[PDB]
Amino acid sequence: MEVIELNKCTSGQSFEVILKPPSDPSLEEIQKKLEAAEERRKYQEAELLKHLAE
Amino acid sequence: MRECISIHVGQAGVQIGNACWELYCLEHGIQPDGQMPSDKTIGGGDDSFNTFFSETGAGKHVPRAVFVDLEPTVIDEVRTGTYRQLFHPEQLITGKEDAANNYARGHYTIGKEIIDLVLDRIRKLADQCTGLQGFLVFHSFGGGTGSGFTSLLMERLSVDYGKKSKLEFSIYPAPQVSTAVVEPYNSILTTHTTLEHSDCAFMVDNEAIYDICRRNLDIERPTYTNLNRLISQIVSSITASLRFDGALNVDLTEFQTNLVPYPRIHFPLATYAPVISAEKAYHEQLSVAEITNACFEPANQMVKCDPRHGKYMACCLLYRGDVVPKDVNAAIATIKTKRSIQFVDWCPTGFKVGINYQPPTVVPGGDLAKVQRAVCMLSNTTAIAEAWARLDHKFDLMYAKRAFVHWYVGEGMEEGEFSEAREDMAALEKDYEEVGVDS
Amino acid sequence: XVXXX
Amino acid sequence: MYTFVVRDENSSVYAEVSRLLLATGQWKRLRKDNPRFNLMLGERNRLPFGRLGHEPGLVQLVNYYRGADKLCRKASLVKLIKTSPELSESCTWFPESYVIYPTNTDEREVFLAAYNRRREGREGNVWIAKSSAGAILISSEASELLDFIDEQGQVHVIQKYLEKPLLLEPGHRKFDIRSWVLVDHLYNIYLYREGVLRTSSEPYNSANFQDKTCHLTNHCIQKEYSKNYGRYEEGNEMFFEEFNQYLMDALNTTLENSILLQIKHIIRSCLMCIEPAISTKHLHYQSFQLFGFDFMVDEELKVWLIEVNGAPACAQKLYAELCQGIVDVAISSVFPLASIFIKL
Amino acid sequence: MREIVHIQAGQCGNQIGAKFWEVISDEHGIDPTGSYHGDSDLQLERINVYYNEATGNKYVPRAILVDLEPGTMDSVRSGPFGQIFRPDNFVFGQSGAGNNWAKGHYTEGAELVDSVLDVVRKESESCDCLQGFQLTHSLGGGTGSGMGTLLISKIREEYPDRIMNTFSVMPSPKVSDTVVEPYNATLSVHQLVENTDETYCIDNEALYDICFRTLKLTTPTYGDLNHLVSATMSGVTTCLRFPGQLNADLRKLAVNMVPFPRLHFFMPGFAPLTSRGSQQYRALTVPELTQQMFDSKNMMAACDPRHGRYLTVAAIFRGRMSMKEVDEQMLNVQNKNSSYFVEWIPNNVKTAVCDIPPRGLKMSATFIGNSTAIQELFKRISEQFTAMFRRKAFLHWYTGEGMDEMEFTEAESNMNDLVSEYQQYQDA
Ligand SMILES: Nc1nc2c(ncn2[C@@H]2O[C@H](COP(=O)(O)OP(=O)(O)OP(=O)(O)O)[C@@H](O)[C@H]2O)c(=O)[nH]1
Ligand SMILES: Nc1ncnc2c1ncn2[C@@H]1O[C@H](COP(=O)(O)OP(=O)(O)CP(=O)(O)O)[C@@H](O)[C@H]1O
Ligand SMILES: Nc1nc2c(ncn2[C@@H]2O[C@H](COP(=O)(O)OP(=O)(O)O)[C@@H](O)[C@H]2O)c(=O)[nH]1
Ligand SMILES: [Ca+2]
Ligand SMILES: [Mg+2]
Ligand SMILES: [Mg+2]
Ligand SMILES: [Mg+2]
Repeated sequence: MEVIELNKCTSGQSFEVILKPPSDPSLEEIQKKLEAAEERRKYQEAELLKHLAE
Repeated sequence: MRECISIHVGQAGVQIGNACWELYCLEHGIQPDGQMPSDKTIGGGDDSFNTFFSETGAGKHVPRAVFVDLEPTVIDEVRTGTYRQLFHPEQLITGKEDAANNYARGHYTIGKEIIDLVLDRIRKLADQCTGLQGFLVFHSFGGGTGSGFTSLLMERLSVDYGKKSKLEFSIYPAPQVSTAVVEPYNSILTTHTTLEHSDCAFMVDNEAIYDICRRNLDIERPTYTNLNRLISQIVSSITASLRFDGALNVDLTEFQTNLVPYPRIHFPLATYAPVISAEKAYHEQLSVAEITNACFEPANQMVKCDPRHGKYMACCLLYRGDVVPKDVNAAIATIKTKRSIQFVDWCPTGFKVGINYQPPTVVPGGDLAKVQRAVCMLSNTTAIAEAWARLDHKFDLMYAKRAFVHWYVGEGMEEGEFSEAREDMAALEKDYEEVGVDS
Repeated sequence: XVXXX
Repeated sequence: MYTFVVRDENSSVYAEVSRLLLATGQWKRLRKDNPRFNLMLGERNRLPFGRLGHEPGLVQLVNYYRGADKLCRKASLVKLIKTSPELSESCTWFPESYVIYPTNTDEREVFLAAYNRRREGREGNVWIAKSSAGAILISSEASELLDFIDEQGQVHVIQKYLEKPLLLEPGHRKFDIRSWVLVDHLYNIYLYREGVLRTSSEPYNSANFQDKTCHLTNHCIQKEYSKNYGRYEEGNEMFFEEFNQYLMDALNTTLENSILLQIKHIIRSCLMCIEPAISTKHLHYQSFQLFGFDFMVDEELKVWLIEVNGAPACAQKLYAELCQGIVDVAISSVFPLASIFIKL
Repeated sequence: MREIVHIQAGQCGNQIGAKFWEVISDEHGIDPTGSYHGDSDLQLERINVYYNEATGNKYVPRAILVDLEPGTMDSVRSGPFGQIFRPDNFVFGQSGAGNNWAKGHYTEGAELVDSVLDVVRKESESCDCLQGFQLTHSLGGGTGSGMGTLLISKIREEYPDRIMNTFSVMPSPKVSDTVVEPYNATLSVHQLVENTDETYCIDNEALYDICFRTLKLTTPTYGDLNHLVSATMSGVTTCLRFPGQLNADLRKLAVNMVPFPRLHFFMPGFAPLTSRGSQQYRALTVPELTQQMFDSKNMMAACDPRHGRYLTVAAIFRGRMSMKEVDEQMLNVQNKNSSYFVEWIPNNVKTAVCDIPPRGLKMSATFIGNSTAIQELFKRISEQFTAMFRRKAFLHWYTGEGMDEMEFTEAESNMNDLVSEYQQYQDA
């Protein structure tokens, strides 16, 4: 068992303890989707108001 | 000194935010006025608590925090909160029409209309940072705002602050206190969208903290206030290294370094002890070796799973209060024997330890007893994958019949995005599987 | 069937 | 009232337990995929333990111990018996074994060192081949079956054949003992008082080795590959009462002292070893499980452990008594309504 | 999602509408003149949901009273809380609808509909954030049924993103002897499947059977029937009217209760069942509230929930009680009668607990179930309908107002689809 990297201070200390070793989308691109939903939604509302016009 | 901006989203985020900054103030000795007698670096400083607080000429210490909610009721309570002088109006952002537990409504519909106001209010804090190191995002999986708007915000921050770090505190849904049937939908949806934009995420199953509150605090019907003050004690243990002077987890980069080998597998299981009832006048003082052992008892985990049948990739021990390394290393020597701890064959089978001499503070008049020593273990075990499995089964049950789907489509979202997010999760369970089981 | 406020 | 489900219908034992549960008028059966259950007679394989104990206000129990496969699968058991300090590599009651992966953590072959340690040997040596499927060959020269292992894709393990087994008379017959063990949610190790001898039908001769059926004592081989059955005992199932009497009038001893002490010992040793790995004492769900231990006794009346059956079948005679017994100890202890076992 | 606009159409609509306002006014401590005189402050927290504020801080209901004859509204205006309502929000004609859906929806009602929508618009502009509308009406008459559905269709056109909620009284021969009511009801259902998000199916067959069998009233009156409706309406909207966590607004309720857009016809239940004469000295135990609220005797829809499966359930408990014990008994029903809940909607039962109890009771429980057994109700109407329509009986009343047989066939056809759709998911 091995202690490593004993870092000390007034507010605390730390160390490591081993027991065995081993063995993106664009800004505009986002907005293109936000508006692709605003349209899909505005369409479905147009069809309703169209259905209601009948 | 590197600053940290905390972003509190939705009902869960804002209410937990209060439990945290309330606890922060008690630990850093800041008053409800934002005044700090202990502090002498008036106006500005290079102290370690300045990473979470900015300073004003009047001597007020102001949380580096932003609060957002499409509903005004919750954030309104902060404005008239016991801690109201701390925050200034520009920090508290409120809409009027919430997301009705609909991810699509929070991401697409209501989200588009406020994303540029929030980023504006975040930018006003980023321009008060000499060397911003990143963000701490608080939200729920089940909520409309918490799931929907969060995923939107995380996408933007990966653009506006591409090289800065982003960490997550997320509330996993539990029927025992959930208020919607479609929370499993909102959960898978927000995870899929957020996954590449989150460096490290700490999941908290309401179920776990609920039972912990029942079992260890003798509370019959735990309120959110009960659930939150417990969470804050956890969160405090995670962030204390950023707020106080230490050498372990000193900046956000170190979290990814220590806990996250595989970027996608960035959900460390948190375990915490001791949780002691305050109504118990006399409570047995649990020794170091006793609370260190409790870190491996599932009843104390933030998510109920079985680490014994998973493998580890990392494991941190964050002690607070009266603890010396001799008692620690002793207890570590013990546990390797009694307990089933298998690490991956490509990691050292060891532990990173840290101690913070200031002990765990508790809110006066709370349900938690002050203890002299406490520990919070952050173990990146594959057993947490059990939580994804739970969540995914509930998803497939409802989606096979397209139940409630029309609510999402009606917001302009596509029924294909459901399939897109679910098949992404099906890969995560596979990744967890390839890492931690015998073939 | 007879049924008055 | 109680609720339970079933997800393994090809199980002989729990088809009976399911029958007895419904007979109490306090256990309602749910559809196999209903989550709001109290008990689960889960599937042999792929049992989803990850979904148990997350239903509010429901105490959940299951008839399998997660992680128990480490003791029941062939290659895992061996790895367990040598890697676990509680059971030294120098184990008195377990035959010498080494794990074997084909050409396709190969222990292949510190095993061979043992063979040439018997090239100096006048102690004859013969090692088996058994593995996953029910479809096994045996011979002295190693290289013969090492090809037989490299042939098939499964993983295998090799272990010394016991060349001097206890031989039942009349008949000069080989046999093995099957003991049934029940472990409850408290991990009390219970042993079913009734056992069975899977006896061989013909005399045991070390002359021929190929498909000789006097070597193997499986119910499937003895019925299908022999005009020999029921001559001495019906079903080739000699129960303990007869085996007891024989051993006295023959060797002047008892089943209790000569064999059962050694049996009861291996049981404790195996389950206590894996105890901390699988125990549900502090879990959000509870487990219990029936096991079937296969033992071989030699001419020096020393008992050996062959394998541990995770999904054991019972003798037709003992179903009514055992399956009844399982309900008393494993299920009703957790779900009370309104001895035939031996605690270890 | 804050203000709700209430509307009540026709005789039945205005009677139950008035009684509903009578009740919640008392619960929120509002007197007939509109001043507040109540103890707790929980009463005024979400008062803005159903009421407006005026000078002298008087509280005026956000209610629009509609009818095609002045009868009921003159009675309401001289009713108990008559002077509470905004005088301008009384919108009535004189011709009447004669229990004719056509008169209400196409001729007599079309002549009045625009004037009503003017009052709707005025109230909707006073809103800081409008959730939607709740309508109260019967489906058996002409005004509430015909004109009511017309207003919905018209309101959906001006407010398509708002939520449309309805308390719809279903007809029954046990209460009315008017032969054409099945025609009116079938025509209305067609409208409701298309243009409402939430519909509480208040069945007069149930209300009568409850009054006669359980409450032992040999000659049930409309006041007796309405006491039940009033109690139900109070309970169902409790989660909306006081501070709560679950189903706190109409949209959230809809998202939790409606797995499919057309299947939004809820089955209301209530406990303890009470008559205006009943004493109710002994408050019920939490287990008793639970066993009854799921009992068919307490259902306001006259359907046997054991004949179908619950898609979703909302349960509201009122009064000071062990919130601990509430969860156990609620979890008990689910685990006892787990077969009657669909497996493909996990945790479909949600519960809320308000501290303020209803008037006259210490302990009360309200039920809102989206059961597939609701089809029995639509099946009942469908049979009464076809019995007449196969012989084209009484159609001249409708064709005389401009309608055509085809429009009946389509309404019949669409409601037959609804029944089948409710059956599709019952076997899932
Ligand atoms: N631990 C904890 N969980 C909470 C809290 N508030 C809500 N939750 C959980 O969060 C989920 C619901 O998400 P919310 O945060 O309430 O919803 P939201 O983010 O405000 O989004 P909306 O749909 O617009 O209301 C449920 O599963 C709750 O159990 C809280 O204060 N503490
Ligand atoms: N070292 C050894 N000495 C003597 N016999 C041995 C042996 N190793 C294996 N055997 C033989 O293996 C035979 C069959 O045992 P097996 O391992 O097939 O158990 P089983 O058939 O009851 C369950 P399964 O085959 O489904 O795994 C035994 O009868 C035994 O004779
Ligand atoms: N519960 C109840 N039902 C009513 C009341 N008045 C009428 N109804 C029912 O409503 C139907 C008649 O519709 P009604 O409202 O009178 O006609 P409208 O004025 O054109 O809307 C019948 O089936 C009645 O049973 C009432 O006060 N209470
Ligand atoms: Ca300072
Ligand atoms: Mg909210
Ligand atoms: Mg009339
Ligand atoms: Mg006219």
